[PDB]
Amino acid sequence: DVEELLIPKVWVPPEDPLASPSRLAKFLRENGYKVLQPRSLPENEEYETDQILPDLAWMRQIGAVLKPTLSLPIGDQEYFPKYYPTHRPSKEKPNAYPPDIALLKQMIYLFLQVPEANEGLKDEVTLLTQNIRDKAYGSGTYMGQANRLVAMKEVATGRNPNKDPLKLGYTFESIAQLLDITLPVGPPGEDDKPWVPLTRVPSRMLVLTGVEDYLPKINLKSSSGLPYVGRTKGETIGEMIAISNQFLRELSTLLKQGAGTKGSNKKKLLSMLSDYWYLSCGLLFPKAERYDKSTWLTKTRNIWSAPSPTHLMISMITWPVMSNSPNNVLNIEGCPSLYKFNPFRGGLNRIVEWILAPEEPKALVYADNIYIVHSNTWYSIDLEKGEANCTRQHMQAAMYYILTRGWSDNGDPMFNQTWATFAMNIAPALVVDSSCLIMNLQIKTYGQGSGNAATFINNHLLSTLVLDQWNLMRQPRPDSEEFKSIEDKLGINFKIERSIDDIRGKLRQLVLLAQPGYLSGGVEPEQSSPTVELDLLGWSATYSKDLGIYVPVLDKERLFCSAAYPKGVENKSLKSKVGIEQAYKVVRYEALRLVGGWNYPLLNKACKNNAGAARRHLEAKGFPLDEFLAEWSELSEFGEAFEGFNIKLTVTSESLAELNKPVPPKPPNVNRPVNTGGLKAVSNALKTGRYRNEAGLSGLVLLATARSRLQDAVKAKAEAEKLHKSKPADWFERSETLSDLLEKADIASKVAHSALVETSDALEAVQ
Repeated sequence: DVEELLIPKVWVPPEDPLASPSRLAKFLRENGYKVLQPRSLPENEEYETDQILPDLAWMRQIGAVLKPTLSLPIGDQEYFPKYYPTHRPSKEKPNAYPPDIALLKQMIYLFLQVPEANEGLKDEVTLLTQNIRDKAYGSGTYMGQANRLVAMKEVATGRNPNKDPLKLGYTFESIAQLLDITLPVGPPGEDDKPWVPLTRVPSRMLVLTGVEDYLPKINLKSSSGLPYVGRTKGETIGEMIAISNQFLRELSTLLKQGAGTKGSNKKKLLSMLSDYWYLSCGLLFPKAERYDKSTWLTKTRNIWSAPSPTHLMISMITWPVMSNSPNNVLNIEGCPSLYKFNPFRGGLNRIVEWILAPEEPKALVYADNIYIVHSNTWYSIDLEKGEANCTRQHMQAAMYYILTRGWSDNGDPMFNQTWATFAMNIAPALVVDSSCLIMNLQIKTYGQGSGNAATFINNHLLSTLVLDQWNLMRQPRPDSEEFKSIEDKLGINFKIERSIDDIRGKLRQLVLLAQPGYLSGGVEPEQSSPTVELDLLGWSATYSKDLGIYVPVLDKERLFCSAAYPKGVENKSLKSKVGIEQAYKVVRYEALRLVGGWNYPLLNKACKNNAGAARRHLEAKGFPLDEFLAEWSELSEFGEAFEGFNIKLTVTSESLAELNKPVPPKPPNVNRPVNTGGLKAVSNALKTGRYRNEAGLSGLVLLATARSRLQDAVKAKAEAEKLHKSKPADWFERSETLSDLLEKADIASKVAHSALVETSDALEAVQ
């Protein structure tokens, strides 16, 4: 037979068959994937900072890491850009991210010390093992990325091709009134201060008084992207700002001229977009996760690393609005959103209480996830490669929404026409159905790019549509022929990831069968306390006897899958305060417990022991552990859930109860009056075809900008303005009304070649 081991041998990854661009080129062409005709980009050249950004010069001598001299894509000579991502591990280097053998051995050890039997304990060893066998953590393979690319093309154009929602009866506004429920939005900013709108360039987002930061913050470690392949966002802060200025300043210039001379500016404008083509192209970053070994060459998740200039600008539209809008099911009646939901602090109990309430059918939404309860069954729905289902217009509808009820006070627009054109006609062309750079090949991107600029909102909209159509055919059961045919109408794919039958029952019985543990007695668990595996944003439910409520345990399969292959540290930082690693381990094992390990006897104890081991080790070695664990959230792969809490990594009986103590939800912030009705109402009321333009002036302003020529943007606001005046209430009528005034002023774009289609072609000039 086959040689079988307790501690499985080192895995030697397969040889990656698409190692070089010559083979990768063949693969895509062979699979009917579009390869673009390679655009070229000016070489980057040294420029004094006290010139291009004169307002942010003193901010060096007193993030803000500035650079005495910037580097801008303005060179005399040109190049074709390359991006060659490292795939850890490989044949040549198989030890990059090893499995947690020490955790396994320890669990096995701790199991053997148990006097007799118990399969429930052994089941932990079995599971943790089966993972180390079946899975491998790493970057995957080009074969894997490329195969995932074709996978997405086959979603977006193959079985059930994507659909323009505007051609399906939906409209900027009808979608916007849907999003009104599923994603409530306030005025931009956070907790100080307010009132700065989209009437100034990125440079001006750092105002002096008596220095305030209004620049949408982003992590200074990720890949910068075009035009600076091989550099980080922190090494290119000033360059990211400078390029954005140049781009926006040049746009206002060409918009503030318009026609004048036979609209010969059209050629100057399609020139400017072709100049800035690199904004439309993002690096194909192979996402490092725990992959199945068998599908090591067939499935690798792709990240679309958007050009930091595109990012800065797209996020300027969304980030200040989305950030200070924490409105969800937890604080608005009828709201189905889970945005900014956090299960600790009382969070999970409330959704579990929401499920238990007799009302049904009901839905819950977060980006590409739809949770539905129907006929007493929990349903976990995802969209097939959410992000590939997105059309260019799906986003411009979302971009509409954010502006109309995020950057508008009571109907009045608070944004330039420059920004209005960028958001409605430019941004979505840069980001959806655009392009990516894998190796030296410039290949098409199908739909939206996974984890690029403003990805959450567009997916959220996509689900909002699925839900809408769900409401229209009288809320069918997710696994019925009817709920499936929703994808045939909308051109959005979705599978049922998981379904729990008799959901209310099983949740109730969690209270009866709760075994003693950290949150049910204040004792180290001898036996695994039962849970309902909701996978609610990756969380499962268990009842704490000590707290008298449901508390979150990280999904069983996610937990062990993580425990098996711990992530890496990327940059070694060579810090070395004797412990770098040892200390990290502490974080590894304590965080594992904290999320959910605390509820799995062996895994808990095993993690505790190994944590204590490293802790005892570093105490003697001298290392200042306490100071290292200050900002631990930033270090662990689970930190995001523990952010804003400033909580010590201890995992005692207290800390789990203090982490889980019910604290009244944060008060809602809604721009317009708060809707207490629900999505069922809005869906039906909207099918009659009669709905009031709740966006006021701004709505019409954007309706014109989209429906007319790119250059005639200032004329489009002027027209719509005159329109708003003439009244003598409904949107379908007002729509045609304004439209006529676009044909009357002869600035309306000719059918099937909208400004969006014009700016998209202009982004791939080649010649």
